[PDB]
Amino acid sequence: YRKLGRTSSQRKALLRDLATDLIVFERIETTEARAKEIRKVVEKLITSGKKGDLHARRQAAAFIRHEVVEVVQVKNRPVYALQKLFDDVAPRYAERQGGYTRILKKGPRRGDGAPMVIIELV
Amino acid sequence: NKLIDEITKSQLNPDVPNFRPGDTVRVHAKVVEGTRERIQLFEGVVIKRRGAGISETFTVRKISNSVGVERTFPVHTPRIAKLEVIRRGKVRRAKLYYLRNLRGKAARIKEI
Amino acid sequence: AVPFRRTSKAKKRKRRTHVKLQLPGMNECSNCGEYRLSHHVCPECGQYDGKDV
Amino acid sequence: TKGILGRKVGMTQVFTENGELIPVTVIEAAQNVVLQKKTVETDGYEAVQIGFEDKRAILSNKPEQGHVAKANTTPKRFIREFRDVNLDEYEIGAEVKVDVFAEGDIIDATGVSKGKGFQGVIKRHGQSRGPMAHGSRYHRRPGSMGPVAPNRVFKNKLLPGRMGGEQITIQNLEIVKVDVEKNVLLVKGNVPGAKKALVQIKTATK
Amino acid sequence: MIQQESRMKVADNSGAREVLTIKVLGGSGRKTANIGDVVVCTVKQATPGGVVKKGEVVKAVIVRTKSGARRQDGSYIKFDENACVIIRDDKSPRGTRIFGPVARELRENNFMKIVSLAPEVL
RNA sequence: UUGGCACCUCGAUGUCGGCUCGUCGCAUCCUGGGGCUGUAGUCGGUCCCAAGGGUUGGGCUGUUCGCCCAUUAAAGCGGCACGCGAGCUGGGUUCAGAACGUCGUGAGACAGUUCGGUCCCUAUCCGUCGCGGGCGCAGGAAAUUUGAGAGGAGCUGUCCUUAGUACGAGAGGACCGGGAUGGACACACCGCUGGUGUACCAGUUGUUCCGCCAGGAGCAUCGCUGGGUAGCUAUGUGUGGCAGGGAUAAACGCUGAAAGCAUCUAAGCGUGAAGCCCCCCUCAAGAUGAGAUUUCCCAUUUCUUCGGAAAGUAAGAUCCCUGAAAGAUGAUCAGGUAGAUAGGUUUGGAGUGGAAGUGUAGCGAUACAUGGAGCGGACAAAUACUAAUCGAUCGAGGACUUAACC
Ligand SMILES: [Mg+2]
Ligand SMILES: [Mg+2]
Ligand SMILES: [Mg+2]
Ligand SMILES: [Mg+2]
Ligand SMILES: [Mg+2]
Ligand SMILES: [Mg+2]
Ligand SMILES: [Mg+2]
Ligand SMILES: [Mg+2]
Ligand SMILES: [Mg+2]
Ligand SMILES: [Mg+2]
Ligand SMILES: [Mg+2]
Ligand SMILES: [Mg+2]
Ligand SMILES: [Mg+2]
Ligand SMILES: [Mg+2]
Ligand SMILES: [Mg+2]
Ligand SMILES: [Mg+2]
Ligand SMILES: [Mg+2]
Ligand SMILES: [Mg+2]
Ligand SMILES: [Mg+2]
Ligand SMILES: [Mg+2]
Ligand SMILES: [Mg+2]
Ligand SMILES: [Mg+2]
Ligand SMILES: [Zn+2]
Repeated sequence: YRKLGRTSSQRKALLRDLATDLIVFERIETTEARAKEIRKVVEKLITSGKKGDLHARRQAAAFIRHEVVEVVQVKNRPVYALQKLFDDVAPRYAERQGGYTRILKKGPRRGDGAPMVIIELV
Repeated sequence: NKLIDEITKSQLNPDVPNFRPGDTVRVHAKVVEGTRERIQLFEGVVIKRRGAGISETFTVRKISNSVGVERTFPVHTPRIAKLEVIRRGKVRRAKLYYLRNLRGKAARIKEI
Repeated sequence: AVPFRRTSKAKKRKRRTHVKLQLPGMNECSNCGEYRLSHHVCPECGQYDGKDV
Repeated sequence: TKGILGRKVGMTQVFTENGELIPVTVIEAAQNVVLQKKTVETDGYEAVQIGFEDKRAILSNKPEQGHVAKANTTPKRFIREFRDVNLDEYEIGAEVKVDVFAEGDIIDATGVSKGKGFQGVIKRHGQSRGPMAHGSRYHRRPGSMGPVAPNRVFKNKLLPGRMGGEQITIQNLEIVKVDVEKNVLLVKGNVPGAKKALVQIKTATK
Repeated sequence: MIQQESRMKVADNSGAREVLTIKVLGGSGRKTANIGDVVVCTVKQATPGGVVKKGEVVKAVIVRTKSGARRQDGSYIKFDENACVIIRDDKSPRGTRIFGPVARELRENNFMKIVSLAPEVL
């Protein structure tokens, strides 16, 4: 597995941040090395989603950030990233056995030449 | 591996009972000295059990004449005539290395 | 620690024989009709070759 | 003097009839085919060229396909020669099964050692560290490059460099078990290489 | 696995209580000694009114170690502490009794006299 | 070595000992071969041949040296800027402080003592160790290779038996050969035993957060503690040195004249070392002397003064992409839908050790059940779900002479 120029806690923070962003926005632009780590971490969260159990919900809730995605309106209740992972995202991969992400190569970034990719669901 | 499992499967001892670390076992070890073959019992608490398949080993610890002695066997050795589980042990971990660092009265394993 | 002699022009030029860039690995598209890096999305079409994104 | 090519599958252990426990390398040698017999008249020395595991067509080229054709066999991943063998034994296109070896037979395993990459003199040449304390600023360094008088460093002043990935021959490994239906040799002890490594098993020169 | 400056409980009647290993015999640059190997050693603690006196230089056979020994059957034996027995020119003990368990490896290195006196031979 | 001389260096050749790394000589310490012996035997002595390998841990001394303890087959002597400080140390020496003894009226001095006392440098070139790119090698390719030449390896103990024999008055006690088993060193590898294992499992403290409870997360060295997979590893495991052949050294001879004898020598044979050359391991055709075998591609097009040039190609290779058994980077090797190359997924496995939720018992801390449960990086197999799409670039058409045969 990749050390991403970070300590163990920083890296675990970075993978939690990127994972949540990928679940919330369904498409993010990041570096190639970051995108090749995320695909593992996000496809495991989507698997827990599809599981759907309380146990599975609590495994995902131990990793996914507590970000409000949107506020829907029923008395307007906010929807958290974790609810969007079990209510919206996972069930749309119910008959797909793995491979919920795809990395498109975009090109190098002006400031540091970093190879940039779009990583997206489906 | 799968081929190494197929090759070693014949060497696996089916008689081997179900023990966990914490169980008091009595190992009936064959002692091959020249041509004569003698049986020597070794009764102690199973301290650890590691490895997969034909490579599985376990370690029995007894206090013999006031000195701790550990005895590691392969689980499937044919030099173990018989393995008797004397008492099941209520322990909370897989390796009882802590049984090395304290003497009597604080090493008596809880019996179920 | 330090250069004993200045490096000559010829010698400096020989050392730089290898300090150079390689041509980019790129080909023309079908849709765009323009150049692109293989295995990248073509931004002229705004997609991955002919496959729409 | 027999020989065969196989892949190192990995290590394990077996109990001898005696009862002793020995460590073993498992060597899978399916699909050995004699490809070419080299003679003193044609090539200048006696050898038999043996091809090992089958390779998908698209992974071979016409030069390869045209050389195995002569032996009426599919292309092969590895092709090695065996010298010091009886060319009368071995026909072009014949299988070479692991039954050429028995139990108790004594072989020499040749293969390439695992790659360590760029290593220093402590690991590569087993040199001594300098002191770690008492004010030392000399730990994992290679020691004096030599005396002053030559105004140069002698060859074979051992220094850091790429470490493994060398051909190695372990001599006098006992074959422990031969299993034809699985095309497997159990060699006592270990042979050079990573798992999946090509290992060349010939009868021991000694 | 006993080297020069290693201390060992003495497992016999011979006054000596603790020895300090001066030399591992049986080879030029031999660093380490295991069960059944002879060492030269000086007596550092001594029972008052014994056969062997403090600060005396004696030969001892190592009869159990924490490093223990590998049998050819695949089995091992380790002990909780390193003990030796003080012997003569001939492999015969100065003491009359041996205490604690002794390793079978003594029965292979021509130390039958000691195995005879051991209460338990493991 | 102690010296003599003052020839290089005072616009610096900047240091004794130790550490690290060795390499060379042989005037040989051990191991091998031999002659003599005050060689009965054992244990020795001495000289000749012999430099292949080997040749130690401590205490005291700053100490080289030495003395001592304990080993060893042995603990060799020298050289290399008293080898090695742009490699290290900084104890000694060698500075400013201070004190003692001593000398000096004194300032001070002493190569008497004592305590304290800044160790700079990013490697250009050659050199050394690794690793690539280029071209060459009379066509272009893909494999398999010969070995000119080079490197590596090269050590040795004890026990039993022969045999209480040979020898000897006894005391004692073999050669030669046979067997077993070690030490040091080397190579490989992780099945075993252990180590590590910062994206594995569990326990646990404080505090903050997730609205609260329950369950979790952050931070505190990875918070700490107990374990631990893959990998990498030694203290772990396997294996090696060997044997053998050829020619020799010293040496012992045979045959043998010069010199009717004798004579190992002049002609001519033989025996004879750990040494030399093979044997064993590795590199190796840039071996420009560019070698060999097998297989593949073929003799295209255009213009050109013949010379040759240009262009699309063949076999084949690459760019690019997925990677690891490979790796600093290149390289190498596995793959690119003619698909298991990676990820995911499913099923396992190691490892941890009994999840959550619910229920039961208990006043409660907790316990038990559901249930070897739940979790499970890197390991195994299956699976085309995701990404290895698409392209492009490079790459032959084979000179002359002669000879034998076409
Ligand atoms: Mg932290
Ligand atoms: Mg590697
Ligand atoms: Mg050291
Ligand atoms: Mg340091
Ligand atoms: Mg010179
Ligand atoms: Mg003058
Ligand atoms: Mg100058
Ligand atoms: Mg000489
Ligand atoms: Mg000293
Ligand atoms: Mg010097
Ligand atoms: Mg110095
Ligand atoms: Mg200098
Ligand atoms: Mg005065
Ligand atoms: Mg001083
Ligand atoms: Mg340079
Ligand atoms: Mg050369
Ligand atoms: Mg291991
Ligand atoms: Mg907390
Ligand atoms: Mg709470
Ligand atoms: Mg803070
Ligand atoms: Mg004569
Ligand atoms: Mg001869
Ligand atoms: Zn396009």
